[PDB]
Amino acid sequence: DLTGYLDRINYRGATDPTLDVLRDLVSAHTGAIAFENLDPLMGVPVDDLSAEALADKLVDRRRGGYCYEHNGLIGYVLAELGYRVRRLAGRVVWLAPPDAPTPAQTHTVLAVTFPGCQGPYLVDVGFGGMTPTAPLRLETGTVQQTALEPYRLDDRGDGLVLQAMVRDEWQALYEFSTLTRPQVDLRVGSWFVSTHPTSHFVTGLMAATVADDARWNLMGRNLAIHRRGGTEKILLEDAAAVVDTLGDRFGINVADVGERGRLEARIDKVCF
Repeated sequence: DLTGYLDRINYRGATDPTLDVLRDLVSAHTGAIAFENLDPLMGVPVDDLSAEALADKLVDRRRGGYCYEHNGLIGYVLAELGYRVRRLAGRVVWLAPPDAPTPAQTHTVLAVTFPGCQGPYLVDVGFGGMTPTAPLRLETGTVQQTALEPYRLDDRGDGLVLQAMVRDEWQALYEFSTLTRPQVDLRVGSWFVSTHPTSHFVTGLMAATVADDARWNLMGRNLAIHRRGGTEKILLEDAAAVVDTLGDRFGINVADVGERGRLEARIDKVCF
């Protein structure tokens, strides 16, 4: 399904398994396919992580997705290109203090290698609003400036913790083990996050995309545009404007979700 995907992320673009191509794929992907949880919000589970089902939705149907869908899809792409891809699981610690309760293992990221690589790279195009938009060296200590925030991995345990400087503060994003996880364990986690009544992807709306050189982040009716020298915040007026924004700014094929009236009613109930 490769050409369809390359067209959808508008990549144009050498295709060898190199570090340059990996950077360009990650920028293109993050620039093109939104993060969104319209499926779980509308009571539709994310239960099929195969290459076909994720391409059908994120490519053919011009929908976005969440972590399992994003890193699912890009993982299959990269493998097809001649990268070696290992799927990893993580726990989200965003904004949480050190004494927070242990979060579920609800995130998935990739450890990626390729011919002539200098060591493994972390690829994560699925952590919505703060997803790194470059592959990162899978090494600790190093401060890694991207097109947006700088990132840094730290040894914690047992595993690693990804941090970024968000506005003016170093923020831990998620902790993860470098142990490969079976596809079945990912499906268990995706089931949880897409169906559990306490899941943040069940109880509210979340969408995120990147431009030059801005993060566009949506939380319910709260739209934030995070640029280099400032953040613009917009309170969307009504469920109708939220859906327009999902289609227009986030590039999501909202018609796929069903009748516009039902999406709106759902967003109004949530959200509103």
